[PDB]
Amino acid sequence: TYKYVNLREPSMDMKSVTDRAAQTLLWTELIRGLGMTLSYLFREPATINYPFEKGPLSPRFRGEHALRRYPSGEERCIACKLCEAVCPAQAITIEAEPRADGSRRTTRYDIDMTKCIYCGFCQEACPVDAIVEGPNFEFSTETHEELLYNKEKLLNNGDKWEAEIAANIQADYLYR
Amino acid sequence: MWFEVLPGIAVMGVCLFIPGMATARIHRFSNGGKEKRVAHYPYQWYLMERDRRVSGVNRSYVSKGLENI
Amino acid sequence: ASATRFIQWLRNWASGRDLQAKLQLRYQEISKRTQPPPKLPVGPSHKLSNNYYCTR
Amino acid sequence: MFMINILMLIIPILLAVAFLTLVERKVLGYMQLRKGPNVVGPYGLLQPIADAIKLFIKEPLATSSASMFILAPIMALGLALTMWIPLPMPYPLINMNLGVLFMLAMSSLAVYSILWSGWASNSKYALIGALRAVAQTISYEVTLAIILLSVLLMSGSFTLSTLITTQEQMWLILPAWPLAMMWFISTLAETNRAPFDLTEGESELAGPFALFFMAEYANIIMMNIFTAILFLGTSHNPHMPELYTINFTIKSLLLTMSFLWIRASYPRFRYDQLMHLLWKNFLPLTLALCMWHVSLPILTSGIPPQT
Amino acid sequence: NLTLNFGHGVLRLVMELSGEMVRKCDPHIGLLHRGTEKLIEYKTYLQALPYFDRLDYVSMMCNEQAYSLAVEKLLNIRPPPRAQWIRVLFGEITRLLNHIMAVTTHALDIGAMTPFFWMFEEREKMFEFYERVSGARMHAAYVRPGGVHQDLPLGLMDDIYEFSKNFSLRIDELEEMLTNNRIWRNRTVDIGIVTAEDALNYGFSGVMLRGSGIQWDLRKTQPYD
Amino acid sequence: GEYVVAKLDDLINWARRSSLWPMTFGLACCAVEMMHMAAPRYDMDRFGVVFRASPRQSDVMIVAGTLTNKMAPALRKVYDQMPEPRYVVSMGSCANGGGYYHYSYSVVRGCDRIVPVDIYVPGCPPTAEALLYGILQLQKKIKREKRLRIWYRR
Amino acid sequence: MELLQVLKRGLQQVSGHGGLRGYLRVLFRANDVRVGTLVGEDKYGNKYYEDNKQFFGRHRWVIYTTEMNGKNTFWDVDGSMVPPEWHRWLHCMTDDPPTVKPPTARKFIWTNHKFNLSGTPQQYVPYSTTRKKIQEWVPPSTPYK
Ligand SMILES: CCCCCCCCCCCCCCCCCC(=O)OC[C@H](COP(=O)(O)OCCN)OC(=O)CCCCCCCCCCCCCCCCC
Ligand SMILES: CCCCCCCCCCCCO[C@@H]1O[C@H](CO)[C@@H](O[C@H]2O[C@H](CO)[C@@H](O)[C@H](O)[C@H]2O)[C@H](O)[C@H]1O
Ligand SMILES: N=C(N)NC(=N)NCCc1ccc(I)c(Cl)c1
Ligand code: SF4
Ligand code: SF4
Ligand code: SF4
Repeated sequence: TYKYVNLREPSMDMKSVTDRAAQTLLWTELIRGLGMTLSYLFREPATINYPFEKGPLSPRFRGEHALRRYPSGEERCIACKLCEAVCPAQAITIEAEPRADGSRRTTRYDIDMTKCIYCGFCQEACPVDAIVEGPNFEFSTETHEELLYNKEKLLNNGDKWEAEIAANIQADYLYR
Repeated sequence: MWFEVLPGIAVMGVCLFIPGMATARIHRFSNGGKEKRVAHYPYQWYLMERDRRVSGVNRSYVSKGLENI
Repeated sequence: ASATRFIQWLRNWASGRDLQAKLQLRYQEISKRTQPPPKLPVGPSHKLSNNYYCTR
Repeated sequence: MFMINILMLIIPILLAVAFLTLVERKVLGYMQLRKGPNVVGPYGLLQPIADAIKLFIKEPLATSSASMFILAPIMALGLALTMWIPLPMPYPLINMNLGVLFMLAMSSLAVYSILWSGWASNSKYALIGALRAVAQTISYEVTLAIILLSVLLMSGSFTLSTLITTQEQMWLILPAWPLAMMWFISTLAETNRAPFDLTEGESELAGPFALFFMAEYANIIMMNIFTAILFLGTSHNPHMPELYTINFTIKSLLLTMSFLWIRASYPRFRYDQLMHLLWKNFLPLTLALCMWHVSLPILTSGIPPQT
Repeated sequence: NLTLNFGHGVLRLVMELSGEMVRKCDPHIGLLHRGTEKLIEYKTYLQALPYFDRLDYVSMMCNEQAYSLAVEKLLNIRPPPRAQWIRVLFGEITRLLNHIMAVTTHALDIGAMTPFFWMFEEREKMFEFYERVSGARMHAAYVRPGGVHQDLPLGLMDDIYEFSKNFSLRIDELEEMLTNNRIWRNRTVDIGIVTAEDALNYGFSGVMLRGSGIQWDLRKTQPYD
Repeated sequence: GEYVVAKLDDLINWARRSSLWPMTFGLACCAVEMMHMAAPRYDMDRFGVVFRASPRQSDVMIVAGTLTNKMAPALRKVYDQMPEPRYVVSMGSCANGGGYYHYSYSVVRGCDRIVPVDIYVPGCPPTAEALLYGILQLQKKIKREKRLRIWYRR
Repeated sequence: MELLQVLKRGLQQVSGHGGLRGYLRVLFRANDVRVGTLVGEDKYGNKYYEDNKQFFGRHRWVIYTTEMNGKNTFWDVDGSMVPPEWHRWLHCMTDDPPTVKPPTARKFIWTNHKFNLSGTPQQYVPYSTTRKKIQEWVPPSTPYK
């Protein structure tokens, strides 16, 4: 099914011709345009008062990465490297060895935040909810190097943001 | 809200009020409290120059009336 | 939604529309930001029998 | 005493221009469902000061002729301030018997700043942009002069303060609204304002910059003050001249604000299309209305006094 | 004939002018060539999906849909019906996103800057729908071969209904600014006329075809989902 | 002496950070979130950050998207024509360090190979709010400058 | 007249912010003199307000503390100053504030939130976290060629 956007015949009677003459000479449609912008002048603006007010986000938001712990404090990551394998940007670099107590743990866990496309595949792939994209988006830096996260930075992010990260996972894990 | 546009409009309006208000009050101060005399044509300049001589102080805006008759 | 009646009349007349019925700012009509948990359904392959992969 | 009077005109003009940039940004913002400057000082009242300081300590970034590179902004700003000295508000700084002709004569010189800066640009493409701007400006000078003459056939003289007397009973916009319409549009095109802002349009398809900007925005205010006097005459009470100044300022502010309103409302003309608007539309009507306004006072026995 | 070396991304146009008239236009592209097609050969089919968000990065989820359909066709599998409806639902939300960008930036480029601001507040609200289902405002990576990544959160459909309920008025406001404006019509009427036969031979599609009267829309003739 | 130099520094810093005019290099998708930062919700103009400034009137270059090898010379040329003081904001993974296209034969692995960068905004794309946070971070960097104090001590 | 009720609404905001000085303080710190309901306050001094008659996005806001972690933040406020427990509420990731739904406690969670430390001596510096891979032979310390 189709419709014509612009296939109409102007009425050529004197009244219609004189109507178009009045529009040409008295700029009626241009004045009608002035009314629209005038009505917007008197509308409340849509602006929010950042940083005192923030745009709404959802629990699914993909922000800065973090490495999480179990309630006991043990790391969740067991160096399976599924995140590293799935990473579309190859932003993740992992090395692992047996820990001094025999645990399977990483000795290197780096995310190049300037390679990362913030896609969330890593946190989908992870079988133990170890790597997550947290809610933080306000972490711009003055140098390139500060955006090359090693494991200490990522564990610190997890300890810094775990209160919010856990609550967001609680809200969304039934959709996963 | 739109009425937050007013303070900038108020400052602009006060800036444009000053020239006209200043000229009018400077004219009164310089012309004995009256409007500054307009002389666009030779006849009006002739009367103004005659007023200057008649004033006795060389000021065309100092008027002499029947007291000088 | 906070405009005085005079300003509401003024902008409705200037636009030619009843703007107050369809405000472009959102108020209480939007859904709550906390929702009850979901309970999602499972697909057709979620069966305990008659479900051999070679038939699907 | 007179030097004080000159400064009580020059200084407020520059301050009014500074805060028109804030008003323009905020009026445009609210018509765009946003706020415009509101952080740099309460309600953005310090924004013009921050912009002004910023521009003047910016690196002043070769000219094809140093004399003309410096002449062009001096001419622009000097001429712009000069257009104000005969304006009656209600009393002019200088009371000229031919004040209307003086403003016409001085405004015709403003196109030299465009021409000289194009010559000094040292770039073939900037000179061509300047010549296109000049052709637009002189084209709309034609209708402005003829419209002005038509109105003065009801006033009787070239004295600006006589327009006040002519409109003692009634604004001239009522007998001359067709001329008021073309006059208003002509001022927009004359000041390269949207939808006639083709220099800034076509172009994208520090202190010296600030100086040209001040000259243009002073001209915008002045043109709308001229429009208020020409068509919306305020009544003058000689014992309370401030009453005239308040009413006449409000009209000029509203006319200036309608320049911003129009910028917010329409797309841009093509260059050839704004040339046709003048040569094929405005000029024919202006010529016919010039004949009409020559005949009308004679045929109604409403010829104004010479003085 | 003067030669102008310069006259969405970044484009380099080399033009030949005879006064006001354009005699030749030579677009020089590749300023955003990033070898996506070669990069995809080093990715699994899932790893390649986010590359499609970044092609026509105004119509992210439609690019995802095209790639997902292609992979689903080679896989010989079928996405479930609810996934198909979500994909059509967000396909059309994405069309609104694109057409707002297309029309108002087209207007903004020729001086009509104001509808851009009114309609980009509507885009901002559709970005929230993207972010709510996927966690990202733009590059959702939501539509995948086999369906979609996650089900809709509870309450989303109500908010889409609220947005849709008011949107046609926003189109009306846009039309009041442009449709009958004589300046807008002067800039667009009889500009870039293309014949039906020329459009087909030059490989045009979409509105570039239908504007010239060709009755063709893949959603009608070769439907999917 | 010290007091005057300090107060004058505060004044020029306040003027420069309160009137930041950006030249935006809208290279790719990050340019869309920059448009959303100008859009009504965030209204960058309300901070004194005008929507679009000419390169010769600009104080900050925002590199919003992938910088290809073919484009790199042009970007450097625009940077060199900027009047000082000039700052560069790198927006998004592509400009930060190549991002999704880091290993491509045609892509510069970070705009900081071409120009010095003052602020790096992460994200693919950063949200409009994230970019605004970055612009405000640049404002704070400008507030820390002590050009006149260092000049006085030369 | 309506303009009368608007004007008294403006005056109430002066007393709603504890007089002229408090009113001017919020005007210059935050460019906003609205009065909302106090939802709570965090350990750093940030105060959180709500007003559900405002349109979505303006219905929640924070007045940042004037001092955090030894930094004077009277003028220099930052979005990264919001601690995570209030971050969820302020961004409308949830409906209920931490004063009503406190976060779960863990011994490893930071007790003291930190804002963005870029450009300071506390900034993060990357380094390799792995040990040396190849051990070089060390020659003997006694002469014996
Ligand atoms: C009894 C005896 C009587 C004798 C006297 C009779 C005379 C009166 C009757 C005649 C009325 C004359 C009206 C004169 C106004 C000028 C009309 C005009 O020129 O409009 C035509 C022009 C081009 O029209 P267009 O559609 O593009 O194409 C036509 C040619 N092809 O279209 C345009 O000009 C469009 C203008 C473009 C600019 C747009 C921005 C302006 C929009 C806002 C304008 C607001 C009004 C201005 C008010 C000023 C107040 C001071
Ligand atoms: C309206 C009245 C305003 C009164 C304000 C008075 C303040 C006086 C102190 C001004 C200090 C300006 O500070 C300085 O400005 C110049 C403008 O080019 C900048 O630029 C300058 O330095 C850079 C290198 O740093 C040079 O390459 C450049 O050629 C030079 O112009 C400096 O980077 C900035 O440090
Ligand atoms: N076009 C606008 N209205 N905004 C804008 N950025 N204007 C230019 C800014 C400006 C220029 C000179 C001075 I002196 C001042 Cl105070 C401000
Ligand atoms: S978000 Fe995507 S690109 Fe970034 S580290 Fe995770 S998988 Fe890699
Ligand atoms: S973060 Fe998860 S997916 Fe990645 S290596 Fe650790 S356990 Fe495996
Ligand atoms: S960083 Fe992401 S959003 Fe920005 S240009 Fe690159 S791919 Fe596009």
